[PDB]
Amino acid sequence: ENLMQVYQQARLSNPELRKSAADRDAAFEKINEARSPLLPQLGLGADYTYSNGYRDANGINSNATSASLQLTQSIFDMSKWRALTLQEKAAGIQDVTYQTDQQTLILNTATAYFNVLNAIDVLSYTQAQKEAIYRQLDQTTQRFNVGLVAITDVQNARAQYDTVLANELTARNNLDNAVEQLRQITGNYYPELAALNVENFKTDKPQPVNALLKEAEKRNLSLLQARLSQDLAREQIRQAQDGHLPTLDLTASTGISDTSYSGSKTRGAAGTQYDDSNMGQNKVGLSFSLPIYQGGMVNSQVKQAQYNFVGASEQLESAHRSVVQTVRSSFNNINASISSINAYKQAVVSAQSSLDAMEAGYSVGTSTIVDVLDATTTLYNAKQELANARYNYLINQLNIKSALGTLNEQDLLALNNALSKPVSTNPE
Amino acid sequence: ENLMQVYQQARLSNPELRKSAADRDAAFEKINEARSPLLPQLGLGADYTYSNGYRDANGINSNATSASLQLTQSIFDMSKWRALTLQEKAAGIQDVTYQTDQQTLILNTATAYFNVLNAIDVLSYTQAQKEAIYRQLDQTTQRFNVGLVAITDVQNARAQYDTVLANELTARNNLDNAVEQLRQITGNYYPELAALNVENFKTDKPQPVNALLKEAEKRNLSLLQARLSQDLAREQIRQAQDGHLPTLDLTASTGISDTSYSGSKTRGAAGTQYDDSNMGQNKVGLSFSLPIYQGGMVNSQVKQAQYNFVGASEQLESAHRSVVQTVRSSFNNINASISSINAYKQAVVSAQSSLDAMEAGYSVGTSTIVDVLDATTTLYNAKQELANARYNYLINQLNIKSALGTLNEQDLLALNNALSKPVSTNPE
Amino acid sequence: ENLMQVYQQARLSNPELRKSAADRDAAFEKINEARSPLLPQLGLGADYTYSNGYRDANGINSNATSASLQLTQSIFDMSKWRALTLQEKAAGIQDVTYQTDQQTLILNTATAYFNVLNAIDVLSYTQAQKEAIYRQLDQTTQRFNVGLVAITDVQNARAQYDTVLANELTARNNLDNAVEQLRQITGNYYPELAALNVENFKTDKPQPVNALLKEAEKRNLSLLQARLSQDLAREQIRQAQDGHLPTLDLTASTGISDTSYSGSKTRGAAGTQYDDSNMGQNKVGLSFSLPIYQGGMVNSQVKQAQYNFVGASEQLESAHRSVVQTVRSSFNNINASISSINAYKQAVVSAQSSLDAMEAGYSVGTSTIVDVLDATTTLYNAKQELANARYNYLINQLNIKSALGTLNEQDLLALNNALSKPVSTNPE
Ligand SMILES: [Cl-]
Ligand SMILES: [Cl-]
Ligand SMILES: [Cl-]
Ligand code: NA
Repeated sequence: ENLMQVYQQARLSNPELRKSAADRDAAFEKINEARSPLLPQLGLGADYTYSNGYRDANGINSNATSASLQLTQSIFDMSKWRALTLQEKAAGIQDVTYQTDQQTLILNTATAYFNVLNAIDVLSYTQAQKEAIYRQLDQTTQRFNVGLVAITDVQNARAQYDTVLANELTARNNLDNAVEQLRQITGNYYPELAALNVENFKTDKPQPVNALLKEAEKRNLSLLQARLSQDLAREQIRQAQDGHLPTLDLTASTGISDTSYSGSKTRGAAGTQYDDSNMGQNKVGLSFSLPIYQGGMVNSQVKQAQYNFVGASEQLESAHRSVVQTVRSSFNNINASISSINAYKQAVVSAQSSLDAMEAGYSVGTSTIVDVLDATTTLYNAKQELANARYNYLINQLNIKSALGTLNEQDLLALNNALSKPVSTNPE
Repeated sequence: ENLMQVYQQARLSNPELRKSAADRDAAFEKINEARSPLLPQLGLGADYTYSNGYRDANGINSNATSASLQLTQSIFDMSKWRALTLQEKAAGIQDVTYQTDQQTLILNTATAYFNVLNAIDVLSYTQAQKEAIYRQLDQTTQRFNVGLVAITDVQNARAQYDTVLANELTARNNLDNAVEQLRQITGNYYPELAALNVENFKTDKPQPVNALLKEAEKRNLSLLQARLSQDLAREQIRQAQDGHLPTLDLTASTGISDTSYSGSKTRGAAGTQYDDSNMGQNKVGLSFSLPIYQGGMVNSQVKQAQYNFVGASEQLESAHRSVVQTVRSSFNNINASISSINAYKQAVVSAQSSLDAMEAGYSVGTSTIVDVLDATTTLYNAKQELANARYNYLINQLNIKSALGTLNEQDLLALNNALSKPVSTNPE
Repeated sequence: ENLMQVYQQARLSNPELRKSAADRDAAFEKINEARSPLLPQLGLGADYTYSNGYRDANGINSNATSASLQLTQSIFDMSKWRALTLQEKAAGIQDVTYQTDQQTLILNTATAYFNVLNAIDVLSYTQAQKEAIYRQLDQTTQRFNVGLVAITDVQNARAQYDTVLANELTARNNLDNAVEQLRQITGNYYPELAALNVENFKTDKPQPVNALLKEAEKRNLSLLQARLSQDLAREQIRQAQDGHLPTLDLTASTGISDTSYSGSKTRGAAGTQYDDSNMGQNKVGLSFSLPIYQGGMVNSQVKQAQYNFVGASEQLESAHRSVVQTVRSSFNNINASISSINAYKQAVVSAQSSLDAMEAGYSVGTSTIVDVLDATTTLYNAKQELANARYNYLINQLNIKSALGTLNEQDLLALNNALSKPVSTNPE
């Protein structure tokens, strides 16, 4: 499949993004439990108590049993509101997080994908370089069988041949481990991916750094949270201060209670005291409570809440310094990426001709084998460097998008285009 | 000492593994505090209170003093149990952790040990390459003193000589800092370690990836915790639900209370009210409590508990995707490791011969010094690469063991064998 | 500006160090809230309750309203003290942290600064090496226009020229991103910084490792906290044990309460019961409470507190093994740094001569272009390696100071001296 398909297969199964989802869901569901306390609280009670006096109470025993139905209602309790508010701001922050986590699934899938591609290039270029050092090998031998070149010419091309093999060895191990990477992110294994279409490839000067910086300054998901979080630090200052406000609660209830006495001092005296009482009651009331002074606590708290607010602020600064540095760097790099794709595109030609000469010359005694084998090594580097440069350019784009905090499923389509030629991921 | 000894000296002192032990110990000891609440709670109270009426109560004062001995016992409180259970599942997870931390002391000690070894190799091979570029140096000089070679031949071998020195310099600094590494992990310094016995060295094709994967899928300590932890998430769902259940506690007590009145309204009225009371009481009772409705709280909690359960699940998927990627990579690498040890074992020969030629040729004006100094550099790389490949093979074995979650003191013995020749760790 | 100025401009704005400050401030301000509970707790209450009997209580209703002014005072409550103490020890640890965070602003600013310097060197040395491969290029062309050199001589110098360009490209991108680094730490952009004065440069053998180790063993901020934190672990053991001690609190209050009855059974009976009661009361008292047995809880806790104390101990060991490894490494590195500055200072000469030969020879057909272009590449490496070695030496000094835990604004001045020549940070 291609980038845009491999992505979607992951967006519906990546355990990391889902875990992040479930974390946002809990965060919001919690807003309920937060408001919960502002609502009616109904409970049922019932007791049974056997008493037994033993001094002036001697000879007096009793069996009472009650069962009330109590209800509570907050009339004015600032902290109970504060809490609800804060749980909401928290869910909000958790959301900005989930979004950030969504962007990461993109950058990481795209990167993982172009690693399996660059992995393939390295292998192919290593097989081309091997096949070359082989022709050159086979040839120094013929030229040596007619005494037109020392034995060293054959011993040299053999040595550099064995060496390329040790590489082709690992270059193939990497294409493998690069697919295990993709597998883990997307959850799948791919027989083939759509390779970068080198003909239709074109770089594109990036927006001026200034425009980039200014949108990121208003969209970068990281900066956004430092903002939300600073707000939350302020909201908490208020919370601390509520410790000074008074509260008004309402209570209501209806209960029955049946008591029965027994014992010495019960048999006689009468006085209608020890008669079995069977009470019934209905109640409603208001409770006002106001802190007057609590050992300095409420202020020590309000101060702390403010220092923590300063901290939240310093972190906002950091977030911003970071969103800046990330933007300028991403700008610099994408440019240097385009600039490098050119230099190497070039070097791959100057090295191709030079190799063609050395080879041609070697065949008529004008060029040394060392010159050939070195021209060969030079070409197959410029070749990989160029291949590599292209992938970094593609990624650097995604980086700027992410630094702006606007990296999405679309940016992943714009790239799904420069892809085309279906190549195998298996090193057969 | 050797690997198997250096390990044991660390297993009894590594501050990280011990810190992890103490963490498992606390975790289990806590299971007590968790059950604690399900047992009898006995306390002693005693008060003294001076009252002083001031309205209809004016002229009525009192001095009362009490002292009860209370006891509480949970009869049916689901959450109290739930708690115990959860504290147990927690200790369990903490155990799986400790085990994981035990494996790491192995892998890290073995690795730290083979780094001091590979560090030694780099130093030796750098000293051999220096001693070579010296002979070749001393020689281009004699050949130059008989005008058989330009001055450049001596200036070239000198330059490349100074360069090897700049290396031998750092290669020796690394053998040092490589020993500081081992020191930190084992707590000791070693004058010498058992070096890899290159003659008896043999690679061993690893188990099919499929078998590997399947055992890891049932032993990998990481995958194990994702399982334990997912269970815990479920256990917590139940816990949330317990908020709906009612509870039944039993209370018992025996207390005395002596009150004495005094004042205006006390001098006369009598009525046997203001007579000094000296009460005695014994009580036992049951208390039933049942939530009827708590502002939606209990469900908002049960929902949250479930979302968190989803998260626990997604992480189990991550654990698994990881155990897979780790097994398959470890398999790939160990193979590539064996495959590489061969290629380099080979290249060390093809490069040995080619160097012997260049040298032989240079001595009879047939080969250039550049050709000699380059053949020299080529040999002493293939030599190190091979040396290095062997160590990685050894480690890659330990890795697969770790991915399976069965890496133990034995696997550290199997390797203690390919060791032998006691080499110094000091670069004299 | 120079290092010592760039530093001060950051020390008054670095959002990370400020955030750390605010964290230490809260930590100390909290010591109040910790002591808070040991002081008088004054509150105001007032209720209103309408009762309505409905069985034996039928026909009896009431309207009562109260309003007390309560005060509480801890007489002897160990845990309330313990808490204050612990909050103090915590602020203490938070302080050692802030200090550590202060050192880091130094090391990081110095490093960010010397990276912008080494970044400049790499660019300059790459421009010198480019200007060289250009002269040599232009020359092989003239030598080629007189059939005195094959076409390959011009094709070779061209290829290696394009290659240096691909580098000069990135070396300039790095000087940029190296300035973004400084910007983020200091908050500023610098047109120019004081470059290392290469003439007045001299290395200085570091104190013996033993003296270094012994001071660090008594000043290293990291080892210090492991100590503070181990103490705190002990303090928490005591805290656990306080769960066995009894507590003595004092209460005091003055409240009024006005009750008024009404209803069927109220109209008549009289008996002076249903008359409106208007009570007044003043109270003071002592409350003694002593745990007798709490399901094993208090011990399960004291045990845990001890296992955690073992952990705190193991970590102290880790801290120490680390302070050791850090000192020894810094010692080793600064030495190897001095030793390396020498080897490269040397190699820059042996490579300078050899290049001068090759060039001289090439001009009279005695030396090959490949020999020239390689002597050129060899020189402009030893040159950078030397430049680089110097910077590492400077840093390694700062590292040892830090390992001792005495790195300060002064050490940043001693270095501000080896600086001088104002160089631009812009790659014009
Ligand atoms: Cl207060
Ligand atoms: Cl509910
Ligand atoms: Cl106990
Ligand atoms: Na694979």
